[PDB]
Amino acid sequence: FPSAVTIKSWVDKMQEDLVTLAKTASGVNQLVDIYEKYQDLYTVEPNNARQLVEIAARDIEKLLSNRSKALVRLALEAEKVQAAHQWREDFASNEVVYYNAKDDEPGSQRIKPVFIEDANFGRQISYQHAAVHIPTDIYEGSTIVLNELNWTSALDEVFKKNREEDPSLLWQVFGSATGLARYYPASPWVKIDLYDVRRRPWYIQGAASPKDMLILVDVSGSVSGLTLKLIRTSVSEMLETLSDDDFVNVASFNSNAQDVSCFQHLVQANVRNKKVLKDAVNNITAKGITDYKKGFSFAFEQLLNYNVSRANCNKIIMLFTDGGEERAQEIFNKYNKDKKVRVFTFSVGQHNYDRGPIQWMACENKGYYYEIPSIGAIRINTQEYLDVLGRPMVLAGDKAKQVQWTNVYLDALELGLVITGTLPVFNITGQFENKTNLKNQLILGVMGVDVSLEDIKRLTPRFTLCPNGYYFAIDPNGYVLLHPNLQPKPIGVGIPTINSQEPVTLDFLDAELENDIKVEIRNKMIDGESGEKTFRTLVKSQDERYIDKGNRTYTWTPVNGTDYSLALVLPTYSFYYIKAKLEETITQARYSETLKPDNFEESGYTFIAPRDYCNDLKISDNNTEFLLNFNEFIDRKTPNNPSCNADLINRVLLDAGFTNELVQNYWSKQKNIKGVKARFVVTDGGITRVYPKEAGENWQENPETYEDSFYKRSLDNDNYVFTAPYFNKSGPGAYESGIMVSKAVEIYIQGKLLKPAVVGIKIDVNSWIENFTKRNSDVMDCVILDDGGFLLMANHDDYTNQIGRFFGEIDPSLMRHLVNISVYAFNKSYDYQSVCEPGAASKQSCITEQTQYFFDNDSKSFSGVLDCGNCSRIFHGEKLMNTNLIFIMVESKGTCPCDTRLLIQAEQTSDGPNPCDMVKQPRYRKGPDVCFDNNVLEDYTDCGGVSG
Ligand SMILES: *[C@@H]1O[C@H](CO)[C@@H](O[C@@H]2O[C@H](CO)[C@@H](O[C@@H]3O[C@H](CO)[C@@H](O[C@@H]4O[C@H](CO)[C@@H](O)[C@H](O)[C@H]4NC(C)=O)[C@H](O)[C@H]3NC(C)=O)[C@H](O)[C@H]2NC(C)=O)[C@H](O)[C@H]1NC(C)=O
Ligand SMILES: *[C@@H]1O[C@H](CO)[C@@H](O[C@@H]2O[C@H](CO)[C@@H](O[C@@H]3O[C@H](CO)[C@@H](O)[C@H](O)[C@H]3NC(C)=O)[C@H](O)[C@H]2NC(C)=O)[C@H](O)[C@H]1NC(C)=O
Ligand SMILES: *[C@@H]1O[C@H](CO)[C@@H](O[C@@H]2O[C@H](CO)[C@@H](O)[C@H](O)[C@H]2NC(C)=O)[C@H](O)[C@H]1NC(C)=O
Ligand SMILES: *[C@@H]1O[C@H](CO)[C@@H](O[C@@H]2O[C@H](CO)[C@@H](O)[C@H](O)[C@H]2NC(C)=O)[C@H](O)[C@H]1NC(C)=O
Ligand SMILES: *[C@@H]1O[C@H](CO)[C@@H](O[C@@H]2O[C@H](CO)[C@@H](O)[C@H](O)[C@H]2NC(C)=O)[C@H](O)[C@H]1NC(C)=O
Ligand SMILES: *[C@@H]1O[C@H](CO)[C@@H](O)[C@H](O)[C@H]1NC(C)=O
Ligand SMILES: *[C@@H]1O[C@H](CO)[C@@H](O)[C@H](O)[C@H]1NC(C)=O
Ligand SMILES: [Ca+2]
Repeated sequence: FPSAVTIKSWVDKMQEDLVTLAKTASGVNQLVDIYEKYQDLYTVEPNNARQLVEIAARDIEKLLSNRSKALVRLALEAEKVQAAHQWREDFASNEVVYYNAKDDEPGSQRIKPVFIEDANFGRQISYQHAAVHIPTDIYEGSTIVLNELNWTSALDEVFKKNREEDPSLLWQVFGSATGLARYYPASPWVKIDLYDVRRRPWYIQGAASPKDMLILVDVSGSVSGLTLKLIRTSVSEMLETLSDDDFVNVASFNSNAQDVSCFQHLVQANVRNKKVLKDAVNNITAKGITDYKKGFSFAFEQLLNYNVSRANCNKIIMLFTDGGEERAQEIFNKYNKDKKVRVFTFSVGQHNYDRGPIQWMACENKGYYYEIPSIGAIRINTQEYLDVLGRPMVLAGDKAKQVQWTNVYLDALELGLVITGTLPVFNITGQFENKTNLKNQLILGVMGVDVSLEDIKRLTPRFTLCPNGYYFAIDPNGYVLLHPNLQPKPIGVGIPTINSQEPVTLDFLDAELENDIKVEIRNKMIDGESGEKTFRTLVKSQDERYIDKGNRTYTWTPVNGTDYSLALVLPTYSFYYIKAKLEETITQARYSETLKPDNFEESGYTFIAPRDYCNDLKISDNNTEFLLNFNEFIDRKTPNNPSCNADLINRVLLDAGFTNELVQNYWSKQKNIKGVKARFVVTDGGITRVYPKEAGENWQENPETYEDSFYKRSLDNDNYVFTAPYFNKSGPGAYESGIMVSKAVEIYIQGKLLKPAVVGIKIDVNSWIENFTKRNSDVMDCVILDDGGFLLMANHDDYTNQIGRFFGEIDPSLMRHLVNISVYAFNKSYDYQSVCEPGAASKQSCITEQTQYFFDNDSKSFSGVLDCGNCSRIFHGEKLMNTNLIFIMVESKGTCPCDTRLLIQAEQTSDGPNPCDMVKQPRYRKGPDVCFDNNVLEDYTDCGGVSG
């Protein structure tokens, strides 16, 4: 091949022939003057990070404090009404009136509501009464249910007062310990219905304090058969009652005690850790001699570790067995002489073995005894231990009445991602005399109010910041409360197979790329500190195909109301923004005609961003429909805009004149420029003005400019960015659409560098290959590629048919050597909110690894020898300056008859990372500071064996 000097000269002409075309046709240099000729039409305003985070954090406190006041109002009225209730035994004479949610009966009258449609909720609701959900295995009309349906009727007059005071109030619910849930407003319930209010995460978190469960499983020979698969089901059903604040481990014993999994100590019991225990429990076999002394010694020695992260709270042992004659009093007299550990015992299956020793362990230690004779008793009996664990919480008094917020989860009544407040309700009947204390140690139920994530996202406006700026808040666990990467889909825990139940818990470090600085930031935010940090990091693009570096200025502050912490990611070139200032109406009238669809023939195809201009307008998925309503809204409404905020209206209208000016003044001068398929401009305001109206059919970008991959990618780079096309019918037209070449504009007003908009062209392939010719050879092939290894041209004209495909998919030998020569670095990450086709053993959820490639260093010239084996291939690569393109000079593939394994850049389904070694060095976290257990006044004289 020609020497380096010849290649550099040859590629310099290509650089000078491609940059010039994009520089001139698009008009980036001439758009700055437009933004600099009309300075007095706007003004620049600062974006100070410190106030922005603290303003939003204070607003989040108020929103989370309004619902706290609504919770204490409901808990107070529920307590004082239950005391006044007089227990009855007949209801035929006095029929209770209520609306049953699950319907299309003597002893209880039903209601027929109006069910008008309403916003906020996505269903038909009725603000006149509260609906009741009764589980399908709980019989309405019983004395327990009917009595609960009576005294839980004064709650409706408190439900309306909360809604009238806070019109933005979402579901207010009362989860009763009987089993029925009463929620407001009334709506019909959402195959077979298996919903139980007592098993929901918001109910379990308010019914007891965090725990340190440790399951003991009897895997001796006597449990083989039916009673072994009941034990396996019961243990799995018990693990569903553990949140991320609880730490669990599963062990087994048959003349020898050992763990069922790879953990060997208490683990955080998140979604991934619980799936490992569920997989290991299903693979146990029943054989050997039972030995309770060695099984319990192992359990007691695992609850006394204190070397790892724990909950430092309720320490319980759940023993799943059948029966026996051994009491093991010496183990209990040695390990817990002061009874710091509760023991819960379960007798699974139908058998003739002694249960006396089993019931004895549950009475000496302050626990309970449960019986599971069939598969139908598994669900009820595996959630009743929370009644015992709540005894020290009730005796606490008003100290236990602390509002708690759950993890982000999906609402049962489909409403999106929500978090729920929580407040337990105590049975305080006969409190004046304080004499009964027999059933007053249990909670009546749990109060709860839902807060949608859209409500929180409204308190953190994002349109004043650049498209690369965003807010995010995290729990004191690392889980993000709000984040741009968080999606309303369940997370995956492995590879699915075919033969709302779990929270959407996504860590902050698993939402974006993980750095050493970000780990230090995450720990500081968890502790509840304030600070800032400016650093360089590589940020993934919108489409998981590119990675680019930039400067960020993470600023975080704590939220005083709760344990959350809020941070704002503000990059450079975003500390100032253009705020439109207007005092007339002729400019608005003049700019209104620019967006008329009938004028698109001469003004270009104009898009529009579906933002919240005001509540009267309706956001739709059809831009033409929503644009049509927008243009006949500025005029049909008075310019003062009593209900529409002028900040957003002035923003789009002002850019409607700037962008149209470029179209008319310059883009209208030339209508045919070589092989330019389309000229476009995307701005911060929200209008996109692709000039050829016919070419607008090929535009397949998001109408909202903030969610455009090329917009964010071009902002960081101070050069031209080439966007590779898609492949395999992912988009319409490979050569019928062109190659996008973005370019961000930059202006200086008063010494402040700003990036309002970007422009670009869509160069045709046919007009591009002819320039590259100066061809179908069988000796060597020359192509160009992009900061990611995607093909844009070809020499053999066989790779031309696959423009926009990863380079490693067609010539892995050279591609793999490029990584080894340090020109194309890469980093991999896991995507947990992904959907994939199932395997074999209906697209389920799974973890898919992602790989992105990028330039390693700033070196321009690359050359070397590729030794594929008994061959000699020598290449030469050169970087096209002012862009992200590189040109290589390598021989043909046919010279060396070597075909190595293909290199793939796509979402490959995986199952990692391995949690076996993740628990060895877990991420930093901070547990709750409250703890309620081992109360002296606790009765604990009511186990399940004394009665029987
Ligand atoms: C909050 O706590 C209070 C008390 O602290 C609690 O009110 C008490 O409710 C029970 C019912 O569960 C009342 O018991 C009365 O006396 C006996 C005992 O149950 C009942 O007679 C039979 O009992 C058996 C149980 O073994 C039952 O199967 C049978 O159906 C009953 N009836 C028969 C055989 O005909 C009485 O029926 C029952 N009711 C009376 C006498 O009116 C206590 O008297 C209640 N205590 C007080 C002080 O009122 C209340 O339920 C708790 N809150 C909630 C939500 O449960
Ligand atoms: C448990 O079951 C019953 C279902 O409605 C309710 O009992 C009814 O309570 C009403 C209000 O207390 C009574 O109406 C008034 O009662 C007062 C008694 O102090 C008197 O003025 C009159 O009896 C009556 N007033 C009128 C008719 O103008 C009902 O009489 C009474 N029904 C029966 C059969 O006793 C309970 O309210 C209900 N509990 C809850 C919490 O809703
Ligand atoms: C959360 O509360 C803390 C105090 O508990 C607030 O800290 C204040 O910070 C300002 C700015 O330096 C000081 O002038 C105040 O004196 C501080 N408060 C106190 C009580 O000393 C913090 O601002 C609060 N966070 C938000 C977002 O409002
Ligand atoms: C952590 O676990 C170890 C092992 O169970 C505890 O015991 C120590 O073990 C190491 C290694 O043999 C040595 O330091 C001593 O033999 C043991 N005692 C001490 C005081 O270290 C250990 O106590 C646990 N806790 C800590 C903080 O190490
Ligand atoms: C992203 O990729 C970079 C480059 O491939 C990696 O960071 C490099 O890691 C090696 C090994 O520790 C260091 O010798 C280099 O100095 C690093 N490059 C830097 C810091 O620019 C790593 O895979 C990713 N970078 C992260 C996670 O920060
Ligand atoms: C509710 O919260 C808002 C701020 O989000 C606050 O201004 C208001 O006072 C609170 N209370 C009511 C009744 O609106
Ligand atoms: C699409 O499937 C694979 C994936 O890229 C590709 O190799 C194949 O050639 C494509 N098939 C068609 C018909 O385009
Ligand atoms: Ca046995």
